[PDB]
Amino acid sequence: ETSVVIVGKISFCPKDVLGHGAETIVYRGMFDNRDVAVKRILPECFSFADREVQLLRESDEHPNVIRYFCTEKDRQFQYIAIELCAATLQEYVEQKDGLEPITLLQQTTSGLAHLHSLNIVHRDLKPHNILISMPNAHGKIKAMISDFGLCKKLAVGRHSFSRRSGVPGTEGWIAPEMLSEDCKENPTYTVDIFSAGCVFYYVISEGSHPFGKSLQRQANILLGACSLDCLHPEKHEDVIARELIEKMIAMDPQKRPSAKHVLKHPFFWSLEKQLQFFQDVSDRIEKESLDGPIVKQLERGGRAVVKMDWRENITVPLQTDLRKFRTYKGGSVRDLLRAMRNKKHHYRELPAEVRETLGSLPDDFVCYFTSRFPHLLAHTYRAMELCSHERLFQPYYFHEPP
Amino acid sequence: SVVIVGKISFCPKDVLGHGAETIVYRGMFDNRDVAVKRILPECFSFADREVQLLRESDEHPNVIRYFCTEKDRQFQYIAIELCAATLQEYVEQKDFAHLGLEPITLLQQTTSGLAHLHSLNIVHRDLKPHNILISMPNAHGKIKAMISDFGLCKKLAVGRHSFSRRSPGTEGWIAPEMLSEDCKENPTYTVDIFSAGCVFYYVISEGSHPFGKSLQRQANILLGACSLDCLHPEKHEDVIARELIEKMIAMDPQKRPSAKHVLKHPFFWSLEKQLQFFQDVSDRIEKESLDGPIVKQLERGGRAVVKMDWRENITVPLQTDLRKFRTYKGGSVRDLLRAMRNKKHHYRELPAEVRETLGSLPDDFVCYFTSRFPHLLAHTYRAMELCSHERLFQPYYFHE
Ligand SMILES: Nc1ncnc2c(C(=O)Nc3c(Cl)ccc(NS(=O)(=O)N4CCCC4)c3F)cccc12
Ligand code: NA
Ligand code: NA
Repeated sequence: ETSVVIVGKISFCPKDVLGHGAETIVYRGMFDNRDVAVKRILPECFSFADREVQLLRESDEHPNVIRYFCTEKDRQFQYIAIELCAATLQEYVEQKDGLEPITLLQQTTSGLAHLHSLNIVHRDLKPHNILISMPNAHGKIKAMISDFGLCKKLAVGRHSFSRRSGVPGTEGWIAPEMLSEDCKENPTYTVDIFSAGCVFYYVISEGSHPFGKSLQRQANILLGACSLDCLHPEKHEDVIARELIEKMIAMDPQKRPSAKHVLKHPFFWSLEKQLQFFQDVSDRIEKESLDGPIVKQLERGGRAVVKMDWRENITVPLQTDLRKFRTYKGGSVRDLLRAMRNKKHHYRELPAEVRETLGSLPDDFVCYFTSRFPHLLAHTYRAMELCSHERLFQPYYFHEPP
Repeated sequence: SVVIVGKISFCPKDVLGHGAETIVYRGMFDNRDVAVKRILPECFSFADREVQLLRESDEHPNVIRYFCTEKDRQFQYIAIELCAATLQEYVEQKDFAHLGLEPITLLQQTTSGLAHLHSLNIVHRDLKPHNILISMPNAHGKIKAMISDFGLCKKLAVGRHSFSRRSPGTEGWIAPEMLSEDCKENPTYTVDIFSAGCVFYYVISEGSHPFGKSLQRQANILLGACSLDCLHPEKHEDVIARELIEKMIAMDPQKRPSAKHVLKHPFFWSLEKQLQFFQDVSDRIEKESLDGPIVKQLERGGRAVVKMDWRENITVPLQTDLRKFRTYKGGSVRDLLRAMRNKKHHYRELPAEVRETLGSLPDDFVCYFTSRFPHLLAHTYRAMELCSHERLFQPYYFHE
């Protein structure tokens, strides 16, 4: 048989190497009949390891933060046992190897939101540090934040920390305020949002980084020289994702959304929720004045969203079906929405050929319109910040708690 | 003193409770505060069961967390998460610190833990208030409910739905089919639903049990002699809860709903979602014929639900604002719903005193109608089972 090391409850074969984690090798192993990854730590890092561990313990469990099982000390080494995972997000993306990209980012973000709410800033969020679970008994996989080596629990009352309190991060993923010549403001929770923002693009672009190839990454970060050109400019899903990512990687940290703010963004909406947003908007503006601020804002830049005449950009059965009220102005955002609402509401009553083009409510119906009008949701989400304070629109927008 | 085994440590003075005639100490594991369960050689087979099954199912937030087992010369030790109290203390201890955990949410969490166990083919067999634990507060002062005590659990093999009634534990909360050899059907997952059903009634009645006081409980369960008399039959919230609980404690196991089905019941709906259900229903049936099977089902026994004429049982300002629509029939369930749909939609346009009588959307608005018409939801839910398969009605009903 091959070699096996046993240190109390922890056991592993040194041939079964899984990778590394900053610096210390990581082996596949066993603990309490659970499959676990096992990290061996040298004497010089004992002090650091214990501070990572305590922080992991003294911080509530969350499904998207990595489960810590046990540590066993030894005359030569220290041993940290955690959840065995299938891969890093890096390996997932690099190797192109069921699991939805958006759901992965959502789970990563919830893990981040959870840490921030415990006044923990991660400081080293990157594809290597986000682990992807083994499938559970029902086949389901999830993303999980790991590697708490640069973490900082900020004291109660503090909302920031010093740039120079440790290592700044991993070159390529470090927010500009950590390394810029002038420290105009101390870093806060928004360092992780910048990193997260870069991670998002990495996943969506299937391997690219907003600030370019590895060699010049950090220098471009300081210059603000990003390019999000893996995102199609006339594609709904990419338009939406560009809108979010741009804010997440903004040079001014105060302009970056909080982790909870990011989770409210249309990027993460189901198709049903998108359709429901369009309905609520339509209903809300049904008896609104064409010269009042809401419709002015909704029609500002509207010709481009509509593509001049929206009745020319739909399938023929719908063109035919929309010859009933000629009050639907083909160059109106309002009326386009108004028409969507009408054909969602009266869907059951519509001709069989018309229902065939649109597709079934809610998924295929909404995609019919978002596929054909790629700026419609992004434009409508922005304009209708005017009504964000209203009860109806509170699920779609983010507000700091009372 | 202080005892130490391997990684487990505890002071034997700090006793939290007792068990299989087993002791539970407050203690320590891997620098965590934990509960330490000490078990005798007699109950090692059932210590191995708990441990194995907690390792399979403790990822769920409402299942108790399992940390470590240490075997000894005389004893065995299981370290699990330390909890504040049991459900029994939460219900019966006077002026208990609820700490934001509402009854309905407690039961939703309990049931969600149960649905998790069932999806792993694990049947609990001993669910009762003593082993539904209330957590320690988290960093934001939130507490939660958790399932525990997995000694009597059972893992069924794949495509085994049923298990043999073995000779359990303590009486009071056990389904009839698990005790009486008189029953034709061997027990299944629905034994836990029965127990859950008694637990529901216990929580919302604030101490009472559908089959009576301790002495007569298990005898009443065999006889099928329940009483749900703490649920008032003309209060909305109690009519909804009664419909659910009657099904959960049914004498025929097959009639009891599964845990996922329970979680879909109106009992657990927000005020917003109840309103949304009324809106969807009204929209669904707007252009249905009055002689069709859906409206026929909706109007079957409708005069009682509407209190003969719903116009005579609403506030005066709403009466006036509805006189506009001449076609609304006072004896019609459909038109009551169409009236609710209409005024939700046109709410912001409505007159000041009509808005003021209805109350704000969605919560006060929906309660206006449910308070005055306590069978409306329960009736409409039952009736619109006809459209349960349709996509629109996916959030409201359960599809296997
Ligand atoms: N396929 C993989 N599965 C699991 N792990 C992997 C790793 C890894 O690095 N694992 C790992 C381990 Cl074994 C132990 C500690 C930490 N550090 S920690 O900060 O999470 N931490 C210390 C306080 C308690 C938690 C760690 F990140 C790297 C590559 C692949 C995998
Ligand atoms: Na976890
Ligand atoms: Na748990």
